[PDB]
Amino acid sequence: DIQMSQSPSSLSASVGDRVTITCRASQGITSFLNWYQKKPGKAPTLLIYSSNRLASAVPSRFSGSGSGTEFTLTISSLQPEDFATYYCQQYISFPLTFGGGTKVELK
Amino acid sequence: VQLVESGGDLVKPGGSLRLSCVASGFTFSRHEMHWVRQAPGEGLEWLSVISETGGTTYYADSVKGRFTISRDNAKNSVFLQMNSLRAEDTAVYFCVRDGGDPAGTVRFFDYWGQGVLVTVS
Amino acid sequence: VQLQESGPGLVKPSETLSLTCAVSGGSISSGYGWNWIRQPPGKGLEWVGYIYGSSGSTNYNPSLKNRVTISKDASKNQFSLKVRSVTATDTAIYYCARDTYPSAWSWGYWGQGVLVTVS
Amino acid sequence: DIVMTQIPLSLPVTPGEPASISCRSSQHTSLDWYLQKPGQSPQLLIYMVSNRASGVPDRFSGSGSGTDFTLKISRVEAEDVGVYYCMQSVDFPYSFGQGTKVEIK
Amino acid sequence: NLCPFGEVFNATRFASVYAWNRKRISNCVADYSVLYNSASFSTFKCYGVSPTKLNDLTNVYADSFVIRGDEVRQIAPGQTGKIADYNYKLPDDFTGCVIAWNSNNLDSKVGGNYNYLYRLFRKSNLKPFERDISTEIYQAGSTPCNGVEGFNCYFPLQSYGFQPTNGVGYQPYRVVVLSFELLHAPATVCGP
Amino acid sequence: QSVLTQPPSVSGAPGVTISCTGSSSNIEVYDVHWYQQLPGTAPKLLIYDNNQRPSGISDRFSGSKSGTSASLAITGLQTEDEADYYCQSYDTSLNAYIFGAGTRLTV
Amino acid sequence: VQLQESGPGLVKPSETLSLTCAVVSISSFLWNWIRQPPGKGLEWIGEINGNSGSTYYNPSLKSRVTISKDASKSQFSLILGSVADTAVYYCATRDSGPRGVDDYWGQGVLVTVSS
Ligand SMILES: *[C@@H]1O[C@H](CO)[C@@H](O)[C@H](O)[C@H]1NC(C)=O
Repeated sequence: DIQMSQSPSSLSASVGDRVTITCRASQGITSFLNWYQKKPGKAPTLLIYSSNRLASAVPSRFSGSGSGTEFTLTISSLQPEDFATYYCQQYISFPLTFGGGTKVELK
Repeated sequence: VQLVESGGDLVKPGGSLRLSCVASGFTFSRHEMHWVRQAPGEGLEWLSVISETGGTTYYADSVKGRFTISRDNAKNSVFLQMNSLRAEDTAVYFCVRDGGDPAGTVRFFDYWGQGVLVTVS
Repeated sequence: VQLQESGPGLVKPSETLSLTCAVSGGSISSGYGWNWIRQPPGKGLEWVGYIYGSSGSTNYNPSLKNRVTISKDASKNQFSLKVRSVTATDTAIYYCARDTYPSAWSWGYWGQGVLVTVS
Repeated sequence: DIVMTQIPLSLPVTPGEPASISCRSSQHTSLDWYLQKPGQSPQLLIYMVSNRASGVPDRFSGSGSGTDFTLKISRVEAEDVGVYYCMQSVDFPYSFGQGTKVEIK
Repeated sequence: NLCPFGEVFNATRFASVYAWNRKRISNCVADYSVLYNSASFSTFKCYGVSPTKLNDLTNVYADSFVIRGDEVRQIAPGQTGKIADYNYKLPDDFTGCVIAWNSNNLDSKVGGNYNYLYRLFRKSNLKPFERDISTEIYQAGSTPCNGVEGFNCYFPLQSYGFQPTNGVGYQPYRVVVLSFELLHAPATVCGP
Repeated sequence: QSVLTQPPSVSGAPGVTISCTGSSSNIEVYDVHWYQQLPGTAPKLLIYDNNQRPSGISDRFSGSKSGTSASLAITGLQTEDEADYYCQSYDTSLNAYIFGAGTRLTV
Repeated sequence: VQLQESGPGLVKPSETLSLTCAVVSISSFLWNWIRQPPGKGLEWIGEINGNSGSTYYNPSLKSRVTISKDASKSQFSLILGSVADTAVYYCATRDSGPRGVDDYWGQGVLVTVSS
């Protein structure tokens, strides 16, 4: 199937900057990608769906974009409750294939 | 909305085990309820799917033939009857609720389960 | 098997022509799909109707608008064709038929035919 | 003729809770369900006893056999405002419903 | 001396459920445990005949129609629904098997794939093994409609509209129904 | 599109290829069936299910339907095959049985 | 494709009621007129056939009502006489087909009579 491959491995900077995260692909998934948010020790949570639309009760800090093969999640204004790992997920074709996980950490 | 797993144990390779994720907080017969796993030190990996009536399923390549996903819409629970448990099936097993109409161009995972740990040794 | 037509061959326009294909050797109440196919004397064949043997549900050609109707008289083992409000272009050679095998897409087992013209 | 009546004349529904509109007639069957958002033409959302129209969301669901039919609003989000009608087309005198104004809380 | 199973199980494009193919298979020596040993089919269940011991014991037909995924419950003896009442009803004494596999990478395209249809409304239920290809307008109860449609008169067919990313219950499963029928006749198809 | 199309007439000597090409709605989904009609007689089932000959037939007649185009080979014709040759598929657009235009064989 | 309607706007308490509905062919669909008084439900007043085969009317209002339509002018009209009144007027249909049910209706225009 389509192997989703995130970049980079990890990210860390000062709290309040504009951090970025991408999820490249191999075969075409025409703007479907979901982003999930997983904190260590609990269940993961849905962040945004269809690569643009935000989910229920997610605050307006995080925003996504992307089209075709190259996708991008924009951590716009970093709140201190967001140092976690993020998983990207495509659904144009079975079997569903998640990303490798990008770990963001507070400085 | 709440999803409570069960069936945590330790596995000698080859035994028979069955999980049960009881779902609550929503009408159950209108979503596809399924399973995503995560080995420790490894990223997440999709496992199975089952339809809104228990009519059909689709497994991944690694787990095809060994596992069996099921559901009973009166008992509001989804299962995973597992067989031929190899050494690499030591992970946490989440039960997930795709949110979206079954007929839509939108597939997304709304509410996860907490995930029960099953060790294969 | 055997299938023999009947009916008058000359009509005035805007009337109903009746053609009964009397069959023999096999009962009409079956899973077989019975047929009418007409042919204008110059151009060539064109399908006009269809009827399933057991239930009797009828399926027509939608180029003909609503004119045709097919009834199967089971006591005498024959089926009819009544195209109503005919014109000068519905003047053809009519062939009743039966499909090759059950629920096929074609047919052997024809009849001799009639030639109904309309003055 | 054939006349019907909805059982609630108007309905208060808090956001999130499910709703239910019933309909009880006099005598695959044609019965419709419309929506009049205020100031526009009606719009079809349940075209026979249990079917769905072209651009309807997945929330609505028609149901019911016999005479008592039901259009169940599953999750009343804060835009389903208006009235709901029953069209019986089993005879020549087509008759709409009485209407049921839904109320947000 | 073999069968054309490379044209039934591997056609490029199947037909709709309301107008289903049927290819009479004769003059064969057939190996039915070729597909049964493959096991790439989500459904393979032989009713009446003994499955996988049927490579030993007149003719067989081969239907071909692609339905949505949760509609494979109807392709069985004694079912009701929008397939086993109005599109394709199996008889009560069926002898054969239904083979269905999730053909999602083939039969669906981005946007809709409005080629495959079904028959939502029909005046009565099918006698077993009977097609209906008519497209006359279906009146519901009273008003006659001369080829026109509106209220109380509907177009009988309705598309599936296969999106590539629907749920697993709404996806094109290519169903092939083999009907084994022995008659008082010399056989032309048996197992080796 | 949505119509079968034969050549007008074919001919030869003892010692003929009739092709019925169809569109995307006619065939590649369904089956071509050849009929032969003697002049002033009822037509005869010649080829059904693209190559299967009925009970009682010659052997120089064979159908070969590959893709969206079929063919009827008559190699080394006899002088008693001078007749008409039609092709029957089923259409989905207009949703009726489609007969071909028509062709005839002349020695 | 949308349906637009037009009428006079003002009418005497003993005049006649007449308005049109400019529109796809007339011969395709069976066509229909419904109305809505203020503070009351919708009311079906009558329906015509597409090939001008027949007309059906609401039997309470079937005293001085007339629905006529053209075959080339893409026209569709109502003629109610001796004017329940003082309402808004809709012309409507229900499309069908492979891609679901469309059900195009019109915007509406209010005709104010004495009741
Ligand atoms: C169908 O295609 C598959 C894939 O090429 C092949 O393995 C199989 O032998 C073919 N025939 C049948 C009868 O499945």
